[PDB]
Amino acid sequence: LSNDEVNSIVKMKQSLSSNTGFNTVLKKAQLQEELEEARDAHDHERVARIEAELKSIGAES
Amino acid sequence: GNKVHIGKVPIMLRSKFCSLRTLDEVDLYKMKECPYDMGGYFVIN
Amino acid sequence: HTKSVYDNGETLDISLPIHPKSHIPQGKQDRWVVKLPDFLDINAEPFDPRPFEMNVKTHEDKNQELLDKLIAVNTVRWRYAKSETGGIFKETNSQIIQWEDGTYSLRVGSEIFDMFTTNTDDNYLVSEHNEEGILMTESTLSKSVKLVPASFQSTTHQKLAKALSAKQKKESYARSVVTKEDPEERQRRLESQENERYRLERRRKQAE
Amino acid sequence: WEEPRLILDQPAQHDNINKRYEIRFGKIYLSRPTMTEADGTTHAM
Repeated sequence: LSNDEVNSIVKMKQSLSSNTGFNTVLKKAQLQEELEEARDAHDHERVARIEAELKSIGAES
Repeated sequence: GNKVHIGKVPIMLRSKFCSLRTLDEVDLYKMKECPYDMGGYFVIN
Repeated sequence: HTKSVYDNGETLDISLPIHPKSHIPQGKQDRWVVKLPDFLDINAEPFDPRPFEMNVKTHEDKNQELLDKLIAVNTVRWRYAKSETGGIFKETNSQIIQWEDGTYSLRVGSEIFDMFTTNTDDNYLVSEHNEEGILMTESTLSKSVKLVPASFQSTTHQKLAKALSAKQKKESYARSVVTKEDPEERQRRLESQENERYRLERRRKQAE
Repeated sequence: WEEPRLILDQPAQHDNINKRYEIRFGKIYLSRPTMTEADGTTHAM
């Protein structure tokens, strides 16, 4: 397989990916980074949506 | 004239711009990071 | 004996226009120079309630808004007061209070600011006559006076402390952003285009 | 911002045309640490 084919297969399985702890942690980190970016831009509307999404994704055990 | 890239600054671990400042206790284990690690150092090469 | 340098005797017949004074000092031509603090302001204009209410400004910055509110409420003002007999009188909101110890205090409303006086010699007040380019003296500035808040519990001091304490708390200049692609991609693609047009230009010049 | 201006000027006579070319430095934008692989994909590190 080529590198591009590997990336395509990984994206396909990510679309198929229901949940994975490593991927959930990565998604939460990316969401936190996006939230701080929105905070620095004084966007009070996006930050509410990002906070709601973070609350929904979180609550681990 | 817009955001031109001038370089990359190394990030001190557990500082405000580190990825481990968030992530709580549970996710710190999934990332293979010791919760007893205190940060305060850089990772070069 | 340092002999006088000027002996020509040349004289100017300049006549200066002088206006009558609304008041005249008694017993001594003495005045006190007072430095104006940041929390105290002077509004020489007569107080106009409607423009003042219509021109109140609201800002997101809490520190600036609080400072503006404090300086506005502490500003020395005056207005025309209609007397009960139908006449008009000048009415002010500021007074000077002398205590039993002899110290002086500037009062605006319920706020009291103490005065600290330091004697100054060879300090005078003059009136400028720009059209004739000469300076006419007015009186002597014997004492320099500083205005100080009376106590910690004074509302002006507490507001100043709050404003200055929260002013230095806000400090964040760098703004975060999310990188979606390689930061070096622009440089390499533009270098490729520049090399391409270099080759084309070299070919054109060799063909020109 | 210690040195916020780079200035070049040129009194072109080649018609006196004094052209000044000046570039100013603006805000600083920082990001979370990121890894850019050889293939081209970039991801959080």
